[PDB]
Amino acid sequence: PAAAPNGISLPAGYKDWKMIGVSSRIEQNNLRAILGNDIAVKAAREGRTHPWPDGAILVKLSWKKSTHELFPSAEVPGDFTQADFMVKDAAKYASTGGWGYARWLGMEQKPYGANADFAQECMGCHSGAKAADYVFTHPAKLP
Amino acid sequence: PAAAPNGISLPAGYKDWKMIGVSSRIEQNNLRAILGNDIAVKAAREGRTHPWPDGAILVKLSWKKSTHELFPSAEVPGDFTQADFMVKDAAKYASTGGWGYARWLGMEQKPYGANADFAQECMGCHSGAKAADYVFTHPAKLP
Ligand code: HEC
Ligand code: HEC
Repeated sequence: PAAAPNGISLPAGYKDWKMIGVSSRIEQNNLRAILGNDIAVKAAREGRTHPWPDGAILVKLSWKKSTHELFPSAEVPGDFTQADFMVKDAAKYASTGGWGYARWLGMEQKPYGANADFAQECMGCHSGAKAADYVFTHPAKLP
Repeated sequence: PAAAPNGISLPAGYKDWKMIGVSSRIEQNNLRAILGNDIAVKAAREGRTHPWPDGAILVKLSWKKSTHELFPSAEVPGDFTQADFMVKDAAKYASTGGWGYARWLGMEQKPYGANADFAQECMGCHSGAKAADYVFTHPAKLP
């Protein structure tokens, strides 16, 4: 796939990354999985998030909600909508809270954003999570 | 952790397994992640699910739904409730449709079931998916 408008390349093999958590957004009618590279997953599990370490990459994968034919009360993934990424580099991405933001749309992997300044949209909401280093997700608890 | 009543041991390192899908069960008020070992993940991605191959292991992880303090419309994991497993061995588990079923409850990982016949409960529902080799989950679509 083409790079994002700010120059960020799509991380190869993100579909093999370990699970950090899951979510459902009522207003978007979607289901989401949150995965990370090994630096991200080690930080998540030890609570090294004030701040997240350089080299951590988070991905969020979104699907439209659909219902299971044999069990209609189970909400399950339908069409794939987007892959959203945050790349930690405190020096390189100082103007956007130390994070490099990027999104690719659909099974076609089309890069999102009108121009190289697109990540200001992402900051509009993610600045609300400034006390948690711009990340909303609380890693899911496991034994 | 202690073994299940049918003698199945808790699969070690399941939290490091690759993602097959996600779900939300309305009547249970939860969120779930579906992971698998590398035998199951190969079979899922290649469509080799008639039947699933011997050695495939599927896990479902469940959390109570909670809402994000900074974004109330985001439904997110709360307390960890259970880990559910299905281990494919067509010969060994021929009496339960070719799958070895087991559940461990909570952060303490307490084995579920009154006695060695507990998996007949699981079969009561999972026999509804008998045409799909007793598995409801459709692997989530990714590029
Ligand atoms: C989840 C997200 C993630 C995971 C990291 C995190 O902060 O939890 C990424 C990589 C990402 N987003 Fe953002 N996003 C928002 C909220 C509330 C959540 C948590 C709940 C859930 O699982 O859905 C997010 C909020 C918003 C938002 C407010 C309307 C906007 C405009 C955005 N996000 C925008 C972006 C991006 C701009 C292209 C981008 C690359 C994001 N998010 C990455
Ligand atoms: C999901 C499940 C999985 C993953 C494999 C699959 O079939 O998709 C495992 C390892 C497992 N269960 Fe079962 N379960 C049910 C349904 C509808 C789904 C798909 C939707 C979702 O993601 O939630 C399941 C249904 C039922 C059910 C009907 C009320 C019962 C009684 C059970 N499941 C019982 C069990 C087990 C008995 C202890 C067990 C080990 C299960 N499920 C494993």
